[PDB]
Amino acid sequence: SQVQLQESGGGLVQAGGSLRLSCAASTRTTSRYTVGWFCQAPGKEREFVAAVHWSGGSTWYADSVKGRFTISRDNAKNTVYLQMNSLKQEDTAVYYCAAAEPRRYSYYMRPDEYNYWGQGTQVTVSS
Amino acid sequence: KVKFDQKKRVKLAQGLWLMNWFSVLAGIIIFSLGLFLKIELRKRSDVMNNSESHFVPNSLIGMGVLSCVFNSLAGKICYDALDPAKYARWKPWLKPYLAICVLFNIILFLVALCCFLLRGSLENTLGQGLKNGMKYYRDTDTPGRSFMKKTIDMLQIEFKCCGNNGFRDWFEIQWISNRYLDFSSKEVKDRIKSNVDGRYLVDGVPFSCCNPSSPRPCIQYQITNNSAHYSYDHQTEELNLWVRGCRAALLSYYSSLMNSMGVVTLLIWLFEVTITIGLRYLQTSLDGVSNPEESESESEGWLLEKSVPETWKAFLE
Amino acid sequence: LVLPLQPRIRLAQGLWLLSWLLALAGGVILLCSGHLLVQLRHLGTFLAPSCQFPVLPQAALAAGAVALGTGLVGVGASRASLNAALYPPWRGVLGPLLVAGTAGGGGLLVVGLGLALALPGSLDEALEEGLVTALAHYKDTEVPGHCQAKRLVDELQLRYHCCGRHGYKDWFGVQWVSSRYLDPGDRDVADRIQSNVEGLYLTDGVPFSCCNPHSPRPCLQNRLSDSYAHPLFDPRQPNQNLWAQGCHEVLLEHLQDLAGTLGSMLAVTFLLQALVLLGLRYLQTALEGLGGVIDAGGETQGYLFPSGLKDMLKTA
Repeated sequence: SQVQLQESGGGLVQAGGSLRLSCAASTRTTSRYTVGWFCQAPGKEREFVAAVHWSGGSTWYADSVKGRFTISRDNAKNTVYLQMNSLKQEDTAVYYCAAAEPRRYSYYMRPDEYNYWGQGTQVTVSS
Repeated sequence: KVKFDQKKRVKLAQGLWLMNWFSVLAGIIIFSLGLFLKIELRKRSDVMNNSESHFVPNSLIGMGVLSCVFNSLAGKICYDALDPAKYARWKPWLKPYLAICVLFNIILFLVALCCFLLRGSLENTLGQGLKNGMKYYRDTDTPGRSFMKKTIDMLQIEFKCCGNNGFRDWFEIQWISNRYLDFSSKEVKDRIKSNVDGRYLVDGVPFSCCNPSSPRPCIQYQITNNSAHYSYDHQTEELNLWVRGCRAALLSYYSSLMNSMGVVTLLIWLFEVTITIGLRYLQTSLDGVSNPEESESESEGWLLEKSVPETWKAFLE
Repeated sequence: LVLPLQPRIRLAQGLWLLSWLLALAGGVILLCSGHLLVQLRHLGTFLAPSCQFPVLPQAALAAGAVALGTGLVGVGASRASLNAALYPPWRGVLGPLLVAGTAGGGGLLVVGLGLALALPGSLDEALEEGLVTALAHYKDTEVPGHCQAKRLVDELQLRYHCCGRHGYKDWFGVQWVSSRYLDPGDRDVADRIQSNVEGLYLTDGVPFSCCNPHSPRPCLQNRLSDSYAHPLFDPRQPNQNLWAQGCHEVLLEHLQDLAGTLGSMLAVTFLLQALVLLGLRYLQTALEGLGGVIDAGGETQGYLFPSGLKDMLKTA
């Protein structure tokens, strides 16, 4: 049936802290799914944050957050993990994990492409 | 007429053997080409009607086989003629051999001419088959018909054609299955009401009709509606879709193929007639020589020592 | 090695037939090299400029030509065996000719094998770069120097049943319609241009060539991201509309298959040539003692080298 994506880990944090976010799927084919994350806050539109693809050795993030974030995949648990490091107040937003069928030549992704979208989780950073 | 000696006769025999081997090669190559034409025609059998225009290929195959066998026989005849003792047993078959070679040449000329003349018949059957395929295009799910859509699309893609005569036929004939069309749609219902006998007719073409060379992305809907796009006019612009009908494209392709085959067959006919002339001259020399064993003695060879009017009366008797 | 006359004749016949097989191998490898070259004729644009894969067909043509020449020389050796008196005139030249043939064939075939075993590795990144370049040049169908980009890309897609490098989706992220044909009066187009950075026009659509004939439904080429945009399409993998596999993938697999077949052909041809040359050299050294007379039954010794190995080292 239709796949469902569930996100968890969202919670209040202090400025400069780190956090863990986990997005989980339901199918057994996750190894081939290409996954990405988006963050949107009031007054701003959906924006790309991090991506992972079939190979697993490819990871791409927005220049504004290059290096500061980390994204990884666990096929055994069919989970996508994102570690927030050196957070800032402006990062406060609602995050959405998205999964899509193999699109394996635009290593960069945009919302126009992804198909399965989770509900998302709200994360707030306080000074 | 012409004179002959032992050296001229033996050189002529050697040349006959060599040209006979060349003719065997020609026969095998024409056999291969005829088989290639047969398979090529069979490939597009589905898009056209089940069976149509399968006479020229079979004639070509039979002609090639006959050419090879006759060339081998004539080579053996030349080998025997090299030795008068061996040829002695061939004395009472020379006239029948000449006759059958003549008939072979006439039938070769006939098939050569047919290779050019017969092209006309294929046109109507090909057009009818294409129309039937277009009709069956929409109903893919029907058993024994799903292959039709794929065949038509592949044919269009690989031949740069579009329908029977362009895109007007595509406009006329529905090509979208009912199930994949929303009947509750207001515009779809209006179109079905406007068109008689129901069915959905919208001026457009399948993607295959599109031309890669078009600078714009190919337009497949509202093509007639000039205002439906930007800086476009169906009357003026042509590169958007291929304009040559698929009937014409297939006809031209097969016509070029058959013309090439006819040229090859004509060359083979020249070779065969030369071989026949050589055989006739050899037989005339062997008749003129007092005895075959007197190869050293001079002889005379001709084409026909009887005047045309005399032959006219002789044939009548 | 003492070679009696009857084994000498049998070895001459074996060398004749082996040379026939070598000539056939040369012919088939030449045909395969020509096939690869003609295939690359309309594929170079999709190869990265830094790539050197097209040099492999060029080398293979020379290797096949040399192999065919060696096969013809073996046929000549068989003819000389048939006519002993025909060998003497072909005695002095035979030695240097065989040496040069061995050197050239070995060098050419080894170079071809090395290229077939090395170049294909780079094909991955070569196609990776080339297809991206072609797609980026897809939009500019009017600018001179790239007009062939659109036609070549569409022909590639249609011929090899593929869409983009890998997949089709983020094709939406590359503009594929020349701005010259955009209507400035469209509010949606203006809004998209303003929203997207760099002014590129990104649309949820694909070019016609991306469609699949197998599709039961007419091909869909717009609003592919929305589930309700059409009566039956959905994000669930549809067999219909566009292809599944990607160009880069299909092209890489096909080119690697061709390279592997050509490498196997090169290896078999190299083994056959080595055997043929070994046999021809043994035949030459054996008949050297006989003086070119086959009927002679002196039992000449056939040795690969003219003299001892240490003699060759000292002569250096």
